[PDB]
Amino acid sequence: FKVRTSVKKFCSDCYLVRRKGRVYIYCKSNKKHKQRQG
Amino acid sequence: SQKIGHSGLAFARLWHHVDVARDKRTLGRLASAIAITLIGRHKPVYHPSQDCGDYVVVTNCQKIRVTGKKFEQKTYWSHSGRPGQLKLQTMNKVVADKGFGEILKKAVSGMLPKNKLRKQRLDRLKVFDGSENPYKQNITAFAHEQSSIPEPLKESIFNQ
Amino acid sequence: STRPFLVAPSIANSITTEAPAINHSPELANARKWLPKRCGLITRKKGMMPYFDKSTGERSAATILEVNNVEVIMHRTSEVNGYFACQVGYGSRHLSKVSRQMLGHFASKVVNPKEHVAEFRVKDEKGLIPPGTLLKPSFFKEGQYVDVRSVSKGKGFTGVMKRYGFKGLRASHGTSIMHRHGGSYGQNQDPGRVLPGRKMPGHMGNEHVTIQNVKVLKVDDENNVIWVKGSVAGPKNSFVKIQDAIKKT
Amino acid sequence: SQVGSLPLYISPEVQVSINALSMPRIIRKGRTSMNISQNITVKGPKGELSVEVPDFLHLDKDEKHGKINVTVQNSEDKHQRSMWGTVRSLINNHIIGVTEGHLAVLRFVGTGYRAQLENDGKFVNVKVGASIKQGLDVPEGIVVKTPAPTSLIIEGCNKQQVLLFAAKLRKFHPPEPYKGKGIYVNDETIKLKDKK
Amino acid sequence: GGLLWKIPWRMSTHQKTRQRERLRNVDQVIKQLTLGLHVQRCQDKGLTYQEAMESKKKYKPRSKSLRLLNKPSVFPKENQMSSKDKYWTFDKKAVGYRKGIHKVPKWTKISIRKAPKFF
RNA sequence: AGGUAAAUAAUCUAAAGGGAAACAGCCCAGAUUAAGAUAUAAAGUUCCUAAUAAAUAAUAAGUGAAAUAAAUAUUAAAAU
RNA sequence: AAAAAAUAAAAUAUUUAAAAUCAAAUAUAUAUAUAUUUGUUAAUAGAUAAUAUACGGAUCUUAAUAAUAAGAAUUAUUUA
RNA sequence: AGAGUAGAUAUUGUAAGCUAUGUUUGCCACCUCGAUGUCGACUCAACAUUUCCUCUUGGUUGUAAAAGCUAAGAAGGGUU
RNA sequence: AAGCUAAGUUGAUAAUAAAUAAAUAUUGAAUACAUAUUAAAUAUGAAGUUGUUUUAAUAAGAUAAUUAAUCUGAUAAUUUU
Repeated sequence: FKVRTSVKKFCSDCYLVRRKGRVYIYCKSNKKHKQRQG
Repeated sequence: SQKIGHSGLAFARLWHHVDVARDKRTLGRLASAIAITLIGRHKPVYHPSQDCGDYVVVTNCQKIRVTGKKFEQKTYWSHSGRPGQLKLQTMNKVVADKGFGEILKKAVSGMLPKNKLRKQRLDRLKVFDGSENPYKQNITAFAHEQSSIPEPLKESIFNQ
Repeated sequence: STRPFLVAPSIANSITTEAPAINHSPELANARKWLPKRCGLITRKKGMMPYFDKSTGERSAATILEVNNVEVIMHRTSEVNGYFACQVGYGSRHLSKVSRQMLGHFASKVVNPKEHVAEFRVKDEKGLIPPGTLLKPSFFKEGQYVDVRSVSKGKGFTGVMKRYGFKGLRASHGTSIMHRHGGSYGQNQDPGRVLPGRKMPGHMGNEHVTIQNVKVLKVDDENNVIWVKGSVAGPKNSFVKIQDAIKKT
Repeated sequence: SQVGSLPLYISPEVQVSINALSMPRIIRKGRTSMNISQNITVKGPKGELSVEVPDFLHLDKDEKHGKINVTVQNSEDKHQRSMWGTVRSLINNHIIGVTEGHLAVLRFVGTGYRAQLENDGKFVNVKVGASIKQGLDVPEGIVVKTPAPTSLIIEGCNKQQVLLFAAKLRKFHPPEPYKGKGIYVNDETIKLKDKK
Repeated sequence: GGLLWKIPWRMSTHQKTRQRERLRNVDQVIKQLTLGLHVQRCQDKGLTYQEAMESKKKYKPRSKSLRLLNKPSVFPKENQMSSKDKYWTFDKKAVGYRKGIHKVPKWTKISIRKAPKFF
């Protein structure tokens, strides 16, 4: 997980999710693309 | 001239029931309503120098309304004086410890005026999570109201 | 025939609902508690002496706890008292010493005027012993573990070196008039006062002390004593509770 | 909306009923609310199971062609519309389970990686590289069976419950990337890394 | 900024209502001034007070300041004014180039209706 | 920068009162002595704490509710 | 694939505006001529120190069934 | 941007940009300038968390394993 | 010798369990898909939390006696745990 203020989806296989009052970006292909909005 | 007469009934401490299951007010609004009663602002004989407020029995306090996510967010604080002893409890935790009646009492305490009579006023509030309570028998009642209530229920209440 | 009474509609017509159970209730607390499944017995710490294990040869210091007239006076129950416990009484006392009220209590419970009374809290109603019975050292098994409560030796008004193991100031190198007066209390300015629980000189000892997981080395009903491995809090002739260890089985 | 509008086909053996609850409960959001009143049931050959559902939703049972429909009192209400697609899908899943039955194959991959039924079906013992023994009890409704040691099958009427159980089982050792090695639920895949 | 001038960045509802009332009062004052002048001019020409009040053709004020006040482009009425210009002054050094009117000193007396065209 | 250098206005200085939780300078307003009925100002009117009820939006975050923290990201919303 | 059709629920953006245009209104001649005025985004994240939580405090977002009875006490624009 | 075999975002991150902080070097003179606690040691610690270790966990062609690297939660305990 | 001591002796790090942070999930629409929920259901998961444990403080409650040829204390004497 890259915890950061900015949370953009990198590849096409990335998908944005809204859980626990935080924007997560998970990804099905590349595991490096996992991000979390703060 | 207006003041002269028998004042004993005016200064009589009545007992006011509030079935929280029936009442549609939220917690804080209910607490505010109670506070006035406890002070004795409702009655025209009131004076700031004299404590002349009524008893308030709250019942079925488990069914109290709380808006938003305050039940799992709202934190009640406490502190002895020794640093590193700030005790912060969420509303649900406080309820689990004591009850919804404790929560109501805290609200009512905060509503009340900060002086030597405050504690007395707080004491007059009698809160109960469920229905059954000892003060059942002493809530203000009238003979004209008796027809509304069924026959055996009254007897059962009296027995209780 | 019937008495006059009026009843409010609001209290009569109120739909019946049971209150939810609260954590700060007795019954919840009882449920939470970590308790032994069996009663205990009061003893006196008579002294201390060596215990030689005859197989291995190992020597162990053992305290001799004497068991005299130890008797279940009465017991407490959840429905009446909020918890399950056995009121045990130790020893024998004169009439002269005991209060009239206490004598009457003992007569009611049908025991002799007692030297020391104490409760022994238990988990269930099964743990309660029938009242009036005599508890002997054979209660405990040899090799079993027990918790041990008693009031420690009084040490009097002690300093911070003895109380709290404070290092104190130096012996030489200029040190003036404060070699043992542990210094620096309530920080400075930031608190503006001595913060509560600041370790200071004061009275020490003569407080209760539980000692957990002590091994019952030896039990004998002949001499009326329980041998117990190691130390026990308090002076000689001090009363000592003994119950099964909650931690060790 | 697009999901909830799709009509559900029923075979004569299965019956989709609906009726009010004994004690309806109300879900209270910040602004909106949602009162769970009705209780749909899907009785069939393999078993029977139920869905507690809001008041605004209601079925529309047709005798002809074995179809039933589901509709809400206000489709323009967002929460209701969201519920509608869920409930229909849930009752479809139930129908599938009662008529056919839901299935979850777990294939174990690794040297000495395998499952075993320890308590006559009631406890799936799983051995997946651990000194301590691992496993968990099968829930009610779930039936487990092991054609091979390294290939377990979970079976049940509730699609939710079976697949949750499978996921739990997997969680002891999910597939590693370096060697395709662990517990694979159904058609699960993993991109294997280069060894180097 | 150790001294605490605890002034809120925006106004309350009651404050806004009072401001509106004040704005309305100044417009009323202006109207009265114009009306009285008109009446006086009618009297000079030779009508009674009532007749002057009735008159269809109302006389516009000849003095400059009054005439400017009458114009809504220069001095707008409260009903004419924008929501923003009732409750927000132009302040070039503020972010947004805007500042609450309540932050202006003596805002209860001092009038300020017109802000710049795009600020 | 509660800075510093003047300019201008006001208050303070030398001004009691109401408001701004508390408050030299801000918002009102100027005590001759009362009194307390009538207008009010500034500010407020669930409670503490004098005193209210409405419309219409929008918010769900306790954002917020008298001391507005940013570039940027996200999710929405209109419009073209 | 999939359209009672657009009138409205597609994508790709730009946009976040009453300048312009449009609507509403004032003002002049007035059977509607000009000029002036008014009308265009929301929430979350970002968020961050040291005696103790601190909107001044309580506390405030409402729910048919069901009380004489609640339903902001927040924000935006207004009424009495 | 540029490293990072091959790839800006495994790890790396210039110049500029936006904040925070209120520890330091300043800056201001607003405190008393009858505040040594005179700057270091000792005694004693309290508190923060912006986590060093310890517990949980994401990523880590730069996780085979083990070491690690990096990030999240986390201040209970401990940190010569 | 005692006493007290620590160089010595003994004990203990207080379970279980409850909900959880981060994090990992199931079914699943809104939004054909997809999505662990900032929908409804459904799961895990921390030396943290709540408890527990221990110490002290209090005194709900309990059993017992009730004007005393021996009531409960206190002063006094002899001492010490």
